[PDB]
Amino acid sequence: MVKLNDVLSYVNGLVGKGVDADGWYGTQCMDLTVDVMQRFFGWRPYGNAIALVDQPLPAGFQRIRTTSSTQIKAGDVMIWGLGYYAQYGHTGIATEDGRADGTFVSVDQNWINPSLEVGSPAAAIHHNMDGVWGVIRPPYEAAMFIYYKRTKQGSTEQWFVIGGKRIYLPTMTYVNEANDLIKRYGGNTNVTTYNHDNFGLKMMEAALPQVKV
Amino acid sequence: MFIYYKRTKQGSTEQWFVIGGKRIYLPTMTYVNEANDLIKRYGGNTNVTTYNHDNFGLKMMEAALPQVKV
Amino acid sequence: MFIYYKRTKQGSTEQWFVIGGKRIYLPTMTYVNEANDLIKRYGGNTNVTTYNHDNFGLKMMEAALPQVKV
Amino acid sequence: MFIYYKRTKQGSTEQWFVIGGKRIYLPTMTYVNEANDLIKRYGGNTNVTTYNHDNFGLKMMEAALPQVKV
Ligand SMILES: [Ca+2]
Repeated sequence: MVKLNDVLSYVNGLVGKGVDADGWYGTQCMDLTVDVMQRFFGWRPYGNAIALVDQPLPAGFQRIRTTSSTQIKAGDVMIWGLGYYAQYGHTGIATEDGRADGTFVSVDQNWINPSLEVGSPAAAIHHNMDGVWGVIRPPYEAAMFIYYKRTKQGSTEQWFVIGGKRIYLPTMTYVNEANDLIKRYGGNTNVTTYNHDNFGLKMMEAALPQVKV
Repeated sequence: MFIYYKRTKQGSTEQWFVIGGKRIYLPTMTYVNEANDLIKRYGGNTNVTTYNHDNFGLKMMEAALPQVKV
Repeated sequence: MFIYYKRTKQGSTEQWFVIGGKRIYLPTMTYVNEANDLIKRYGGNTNVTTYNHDNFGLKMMEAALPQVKV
Repeated sequence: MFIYYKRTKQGSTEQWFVIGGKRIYLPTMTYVNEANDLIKRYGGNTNVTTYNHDNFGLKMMEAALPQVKV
């Protein structure tokens, strides 16, 4: 399973460069988080940064509202969602545990010299807790697949592909059991969200009949 | 390809064989042996898990993988 | 899951996607991009081979893998 | 994706190709060679085993994998 040092090496290596994960508006803040999460965990977070507050998370991930910097651990995905940040959010990756004086260090894009059009390169930033909502804590070492669908009406459904079929997962216990199947039988642990009008999703939905549980 | 065990409502333990997107109940140890040889030949999964009849993982496999009779 | 190309009777080269024991014709760039992304996500096979429309390997694939639209 | 041989009740040997959850009788060597080429391209299993017609492993495959023609 994923080693924290691998993530931190990679993240610290990006400092001074930028990654564009989506092909819009150059190197925005979410681009970094999405790049790292996709390469290391096979998870593509959905939406703007602020959508990290409440979108579903893959197996093993935890989300914590943080009152204090001392709750921040190295390799946490930081979420800003309060105040100015309530509209779009901000994100970046914690490269160190949070400090006792109310500060922390994260590598973020589009923080220094921000740009709506082209974003800005990754930088290592000594932050305070102003606007911080919390963290997503990925499952690091020592401390058949599912996909998500964003519906026309603005909900996120989880779906399970198995035996050439697709199953809508109605509850989190269904989710947990499908993840257990994945684990046992060597399914794929990738998690991506598709908008209801995405052609990838349309092909999947046409090829894999729905069955009910 | 894999085998699993099902605890039925009536408390018997059944062996089932998943192959080709289908489920086959294995009625005798000769069938079970032949299923395991198939697993070995064709790179199937050797995990054996026991599922209670009300387990939602079981329910999702039964819904998605039609039964065929040998 | 994989993509293959088919050189048709009328001389065009078509992209086709195999997923779920089915095949999907990928008529435009937009389809092709999305299919390639599925391959990367879900550990599809990245062999790309071109088949002439009368190739028997192709014929077997077409008999075994029904076509589904959109 | 794999090939197996079947020795029939009347004593001839048939080559069969498993693909897409289906099975295809391979009527000539050209079909055989193209099936082998599919296996190599798409990381199919290269096990080649002969089954007598009465074998229970073969009967399970034959029940789970419908035949398609070519
Ligand atoms: Ca971008």
